[PDB]
Amino acid sequence: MAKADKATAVADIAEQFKASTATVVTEYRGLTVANLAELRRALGDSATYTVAKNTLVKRAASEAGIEGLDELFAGPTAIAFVKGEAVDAAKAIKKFAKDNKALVIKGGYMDGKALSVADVEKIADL
Amino acid sequence: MKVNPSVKPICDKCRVIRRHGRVMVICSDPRHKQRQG
Amino acid sequence: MDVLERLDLDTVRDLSQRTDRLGVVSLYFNADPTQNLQVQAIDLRNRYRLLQRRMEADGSQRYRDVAAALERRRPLIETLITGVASGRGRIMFIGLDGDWTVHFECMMPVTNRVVLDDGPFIHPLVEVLDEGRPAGVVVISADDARLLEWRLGQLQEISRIAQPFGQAPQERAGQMREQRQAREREGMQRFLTQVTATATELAEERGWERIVVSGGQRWTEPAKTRFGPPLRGKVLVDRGLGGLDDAALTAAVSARLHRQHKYDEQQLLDYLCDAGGTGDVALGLSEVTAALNAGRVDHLVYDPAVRYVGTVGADGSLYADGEIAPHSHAATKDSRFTERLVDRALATGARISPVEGAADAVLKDAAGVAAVLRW
Amino acid sequence: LIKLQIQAGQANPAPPVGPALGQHGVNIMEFCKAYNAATESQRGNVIPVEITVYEDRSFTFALKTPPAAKLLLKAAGVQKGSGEPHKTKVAKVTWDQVREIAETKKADLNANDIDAAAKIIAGTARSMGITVE
Amino acid sequence: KPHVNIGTIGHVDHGKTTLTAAITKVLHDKFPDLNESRAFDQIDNAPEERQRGITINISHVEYQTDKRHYAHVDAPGHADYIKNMITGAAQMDGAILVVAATDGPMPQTREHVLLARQVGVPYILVALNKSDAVDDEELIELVEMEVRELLAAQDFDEEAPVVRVSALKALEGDPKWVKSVEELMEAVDASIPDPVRETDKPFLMPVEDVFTITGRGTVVTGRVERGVINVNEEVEIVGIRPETTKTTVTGVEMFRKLLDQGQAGDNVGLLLRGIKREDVERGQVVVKPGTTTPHTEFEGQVYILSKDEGGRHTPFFNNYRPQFYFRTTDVTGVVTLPEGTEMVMPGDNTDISVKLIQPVAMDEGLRFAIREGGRTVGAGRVTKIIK
RNA sequence: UGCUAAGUGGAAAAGGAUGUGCAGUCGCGAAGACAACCAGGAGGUUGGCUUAGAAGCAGCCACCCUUGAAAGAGUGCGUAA
Ligand SMILES: Nc1nc2c(ncn2[C@@H]2O[C@H](COP(=O)(O)OP(=O)(O)O)[C@@H](O)[C@H]2O)c(=O)[nH]1
Repeated sequence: MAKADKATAVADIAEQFKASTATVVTEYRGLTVANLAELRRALGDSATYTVAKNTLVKRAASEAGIEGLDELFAGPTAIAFVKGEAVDAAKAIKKFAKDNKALVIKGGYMDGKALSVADVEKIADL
Repeated sequence: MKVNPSVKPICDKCRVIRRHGRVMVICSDPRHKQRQG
Repeated sequence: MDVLERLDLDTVRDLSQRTDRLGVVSLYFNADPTQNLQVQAIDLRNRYRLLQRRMEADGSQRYRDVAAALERRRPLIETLITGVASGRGRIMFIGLDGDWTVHFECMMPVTNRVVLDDGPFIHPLVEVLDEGRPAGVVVISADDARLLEWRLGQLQEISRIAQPFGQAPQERAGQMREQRQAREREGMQRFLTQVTATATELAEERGWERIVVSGGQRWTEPAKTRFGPPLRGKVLVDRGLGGLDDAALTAAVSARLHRQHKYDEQQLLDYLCDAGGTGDVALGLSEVTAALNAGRVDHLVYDPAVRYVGTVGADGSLYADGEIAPHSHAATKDSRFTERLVDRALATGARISPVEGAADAVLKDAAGVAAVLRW
Repeated sequence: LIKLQIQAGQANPAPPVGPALGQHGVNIMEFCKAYNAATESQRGNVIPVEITVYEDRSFTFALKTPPAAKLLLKAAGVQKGSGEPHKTKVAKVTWDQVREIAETKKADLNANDIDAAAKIIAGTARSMGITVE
Repeated sequence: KPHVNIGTIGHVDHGKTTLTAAITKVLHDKFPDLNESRAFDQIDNAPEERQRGITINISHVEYQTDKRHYAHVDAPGHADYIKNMITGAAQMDGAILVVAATDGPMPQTREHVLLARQVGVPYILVALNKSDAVDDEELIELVEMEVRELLAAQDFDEEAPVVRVSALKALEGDPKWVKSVEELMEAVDASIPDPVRETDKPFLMPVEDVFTITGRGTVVTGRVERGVINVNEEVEIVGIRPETTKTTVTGVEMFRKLLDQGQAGDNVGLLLRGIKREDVERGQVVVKPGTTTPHTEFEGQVYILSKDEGGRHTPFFNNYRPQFYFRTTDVTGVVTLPEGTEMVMPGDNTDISVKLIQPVAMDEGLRFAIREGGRTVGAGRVTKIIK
């Protein structure tokens, strides 16, 4: 991944926010690749799960009105873009996070405003 | 200990150092230990 | 049709693959002049006629036609008695459908044998190959050197070298006995170096196992000490091979190599005795056959004198008498089990060492059969 | 944990399967009965199994799907694949046959789609020098 | 003080080591002059033995009560108990079953009971552990009933002196349970009947050599095992030959010196009358008449060595034909496995039925080895003389 | 004004080497480069052939695809496999 590839990757993350209704940010340190396949298959009908460099997201995060979510890109970071509704993906991740305990939620972004972890939990119960 | 005019890193863990005016190779594998002479 | 030469285990293995629709008859003839030739010939004919009777006694269609084939190939018996060469041991494999009669003659003695199976009987031939491994002979003199090869009791000349560092000073420049002796010793030293180099090259080329060096009462130990570390441990020393004609030379070399072979076999038996009890050697027929079935035998030792018997399974497996695997069944009984053991060991790539007398003293409890497990 | 491939219903013989199963202390004739019962209708298809051995000599197993390499070999009828692929090609296989093999392996592949699944099987055929048409 | 062997059996993680520690501490506190305590680590760190190649881990501890010296055996793992009880260089006379009250018996306890019935240890008694951690009377009642039935079904002492003890609290120093540990001591002294002495048992000698000298005649020699001999005492030569011979001693040599009687352990020199070397050979036994009989078939429980210990590397099946080694000689014998079994992997213990080809003397509990190719591949005991 | 640390100066070759000084090209990097620490490092599959066995790792031929942040038909050690 040279300079040219960094310019290609930063373009993809730019459009991810624009085409997504909302996003949920998490961390994944300790999840085996087989354990990740459980989450993506669970979320496949509803959301998409990706990871990206913490700094490189911020440059791509400047192309969208998400300027209030800079502090959450520290440490390992995995962000999920929800394309359909909100509760369906939130329930799946909340159920997944309870069991493995190696998946941790850092925040979210719905209705054009930054959201906390305790608020995202209630969205599943809505 | 191998004492030869030519010393070299047999494996990928050997390191070539310089002690007391001698060229030496030190590894975790005792067979690879060798000094120049 | 095929009077084969240069016999080795590869040729024997390939020859065992040959098969016939009715059967193949193997003949081993003892043509040793010391024992009366007429007695051995009559015994061979007797065994042939007994085979004819045993095949006739069945009376079935297949048995009847194969018996007719038996009496069709009668004259070939005489073709064995008047062999092509003057070998002391003759072997012929005859197919009952085709005309193929594989013929072989050597100087290693054999015993009379007439067998009929679905393929050639290579077991006594493996024993013959065991007792006749190649060796080199180097006879060095102050005038010349002579290099020969010994194989299967036959001594082939290879080369003859003359002293290249030898000349007559002719008293031209203040010659004395001391100076002439010094010159001669240096020349002879260089000659030993050259001859040892040539013999080492021949050994690495032709795969010699041992060397018999004969230099005399003065130049026999330097020649032995010239040979390098890969070879100096396999050099025999005899001080009187010069001045012997070919008969005496062959007799002496064969006796020396036989003594060394017996010594090596005894050391092998001692190794097998010592290693047992650590679990690294499979002793006894049952355990040896199980190891061969699993393909674990790295070295098979058996006594050719013992008459092994056993059972063959429905998938080609081998079992000791009585003990049959639970899943397996339809266990045929094989009475000439030794050939089956040797065939399986060859098929798995192991080494065959038929020790002549293993079941008398050391491996008596194991009945003379043992194997060295690969793991 | 023992992973090995066994014939469809010929697990009874020991020397291929016995010693590998005996290192962990599992008694053979109990397994060869349970395995043979479970996999009997699938005669002619070699089928692997994952054997799990517990601390007290008790074992449980989970079955699998016949290898992709073996399914292509019989879909073309050739006994053994090429020893020099990309040079000498033993047989050819239509793209329809590939999507059939990818279908029976669907429970054990990565691809979510049948399109990407067929490419996985197509790559295996390249390994034994079998043309995909 | 007749020294007597005992040992601990019971499922792992039931305080066997802890109960041994408690016994050692209490016997030392009662008699600090006589008994010395053994540290817990020495109990839980069993040194390794390789006698006859078989690998074992055992802890040996000894102590003298007021009645008789006692020997105590404890091992870490179940495999050690199985191997030691089967091969059995020294066989215990009574064992204590450390069944903790927390969960009662588990399969390991059942198999210890089975092996104890098999090798032939006569007496068993129970000692429920962790009585402190269990408060309910119903739990200990049900455990006692279960163990009582387990013992009685296996044809053991139906009235074993069951005792309730907490080993951990007693070892810690609690006086509430040192009383329980010493009542184990006194129950063991009352229980565990004293063994019969070797010299008390009838005469028995395995023949070893048939040395023949001038002026005396054939001199059958062999270390006397059980009993004592006397001149002019009629004896029987019974063994491998088909027919038993009846004879009488005419003197007993020892160290070139004649005697009148020979007791056990003496390298005797029996000198029979009307006996030539052709009538006795190594393997036969000289017995007090009628006491022992020859046999050709039997049933035993054996333990097959593993490859590491130097045994076989492959299992055996029906009609396996090894050498069976009793006393001083070995005879071939065909083996038949029980129903529901057709192969015996190395390192496994199993019951087998043996049919020999030459008669030989035996009785229940006799120790025999299995030899193949000239090396030991198993060991075991005799359990039933079929015929 | 600089260089040498070898008493080189005040003997010697093929060749071996993180000694040191000067000059000149190029890669990577505040989009985080190099070193180190935490976590992934997968599935088809034990790729095909050969071999008693050959499962990334005697040997020969190819070296694809998928989920993906990435993960080589595999860089070493190891096992008979
Ligand atoms: N609650 C309770 N626990 C005990 C008692 N005695 C021993 N234990 C515990 O149970 C464990 C039993 O281990 P143990 O069976 O002695 O080991 P082994 O004899 O070497 O197999 C020990 O770690 C003790 O801590 C007891 O009387 N009560």
